[PDB]
Amino acid sequence: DHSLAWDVPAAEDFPNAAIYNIDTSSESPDHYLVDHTLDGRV
Amino acid sequence: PEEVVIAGMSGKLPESENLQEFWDNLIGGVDMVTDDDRRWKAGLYGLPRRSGKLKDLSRFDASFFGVHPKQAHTMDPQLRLLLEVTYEAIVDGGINPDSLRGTHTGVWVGVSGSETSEALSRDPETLVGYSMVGCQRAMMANRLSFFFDFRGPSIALDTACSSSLMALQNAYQAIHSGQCPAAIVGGINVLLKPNTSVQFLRLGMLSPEGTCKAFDTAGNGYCRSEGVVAVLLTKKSLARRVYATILNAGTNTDGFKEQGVTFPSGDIQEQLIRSLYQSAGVAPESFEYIEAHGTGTKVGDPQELNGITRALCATRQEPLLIGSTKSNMGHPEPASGLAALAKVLLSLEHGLWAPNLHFHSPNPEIPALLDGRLQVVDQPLPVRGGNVGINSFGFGGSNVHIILRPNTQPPPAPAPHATLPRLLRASGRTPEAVQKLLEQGLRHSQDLAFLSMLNDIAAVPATAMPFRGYAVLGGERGGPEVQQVPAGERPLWFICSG
Amino acid sequence: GVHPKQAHTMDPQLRLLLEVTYEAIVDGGINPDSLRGTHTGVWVGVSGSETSEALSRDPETLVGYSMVGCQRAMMANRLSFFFDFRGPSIALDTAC
Repeated sequence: DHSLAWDVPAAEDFPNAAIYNIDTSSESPDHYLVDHTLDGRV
Repeated sequence: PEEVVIAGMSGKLPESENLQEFWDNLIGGVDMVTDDDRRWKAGLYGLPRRSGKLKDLSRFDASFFGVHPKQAHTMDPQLRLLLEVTYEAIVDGGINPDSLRGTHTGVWVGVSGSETSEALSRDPETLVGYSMVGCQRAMMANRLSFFFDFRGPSIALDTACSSSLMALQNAYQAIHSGQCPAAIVGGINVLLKPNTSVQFLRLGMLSPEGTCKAFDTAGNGYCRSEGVVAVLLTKKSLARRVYATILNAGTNTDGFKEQGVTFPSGDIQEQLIRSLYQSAGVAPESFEYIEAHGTGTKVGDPQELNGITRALCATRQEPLLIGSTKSNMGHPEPASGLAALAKVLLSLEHGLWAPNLHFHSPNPEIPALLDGRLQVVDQPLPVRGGNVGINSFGFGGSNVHIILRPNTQPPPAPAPHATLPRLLRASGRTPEAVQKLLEQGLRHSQDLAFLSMLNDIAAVPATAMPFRGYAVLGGERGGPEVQQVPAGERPLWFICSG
Repeated sequence: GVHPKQAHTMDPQLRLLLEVTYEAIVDGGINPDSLRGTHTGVWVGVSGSETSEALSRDPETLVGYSMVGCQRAMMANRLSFFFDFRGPSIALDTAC
């Protein structure tokens, strides 16, 4: 008898607030921030 | 020591609810590894787009197994399907489960994943304690023992990629040593958490094309696949149906390996195979088919195949047929052994070998395939005879191997009493069950053994199965009859006419 | 012989168990090299793999080494591998 349907864990039930990494290294796209210096400080 | 025989088998493998559909897919050359996105969005995290999956995981008859709705919703799908599969396995052997009640039957279950437990144990504020008794790994066997009332061992092994065959080996040893009269060996695997697939992909054990190409030049890896199987091992006296006889079972670990822990070895596997076939007293020339692991890995396949060549192909003239059930359905990690066992037993019963798939050109690093000593069964080949061997090897180095002697029992010679009409009685949870049982009885009305086994598994109380039916087979007339059984024992009276 | 990257991605149970197994062999007065290549078996009783849950919680950052170090079946397979045991390697999970 299979009239009823029971719970089955879903894909979103398991582990997988934007976070931005600011890096001035010459190899990074954000290298242009080095040129924004004020009072001898970036 | 007495004999150990396999009495019943049931399972829910990919794209197959029962084993009949599994065989129809195996012999029909239909790829059971679909590419839909039932489990999760296809291609998520770069995972392969193809995997083996079951048709439904939301079905479970709670009432028959005495599970309340709250408990059922928190029970692992593996356990829910395994209960039904175990019950089907017991009946498949023509054994009424009531007889096994109170005995020393032992349940050995091979499990490698417990993904459901994590899902249900993620919200401490609103989590129920029932999940511990429904999702805990040990409960995968203890629950079966509790329901079926087995007083024997209840273990949940964990060796990877070989757990089910290790459980079968342990059950064989338990029965062979006189500790248990029968055993229930099961293997369960369900794909629910994509992160495990990501782990396997990172290790490099998954094939980008998602196709396990066993023994093939372009063998990249293997595709994950889920499935549930269960086998009823029993001694000779109890068994009513005998698929095969376990001539010998063994196990051993690779040990130290310079390459690494996950690098398969061939010398150890050769030693295991040779030790088994020497202790059992079975010559290598008696083998006819070996069910290789056949995961399609560029390293494991040469090791396994050359080990087999050294162990068995030393001094035999005719070629040895080798096939892998993982090119047809995938690779249920903990249930690999039992899936191959089911395929072998079905092939033996139907008198034909299930063809492999995705085999075009042999691996150039395997001399036997080119030489012709080893022959991959890529076409339906009728069985000539001999013994069989199943080997499952995990990635931690746990090796197992079995030797099976098939059943050569021919149909009985016709007898005068066979023409008398015979009565078939069935019971079921719903009218459709009784209908199917009666239709099956009518289909094979001339097979006495099938009718006897059906009649021996129909004495289930009315509380558990409130529907019953009968069909006088072979008579001058009379179709099936079905009706619900009123509850409560009913007295039986006699009246002798004058 | 566990490299630093894999040591971080290994269950604490496995590491403590390796140490304790070596200590147990020596306490018996038997050199571990005497049992290498023999049929010594490893049985372990485990009822938890929380390290795997902790390590597989980031699909974009997890390393494959966690499976080979935190998998339940490796709690015995690792011991057999290091000590070179050719016998059974099982991970029983009957509770308590």
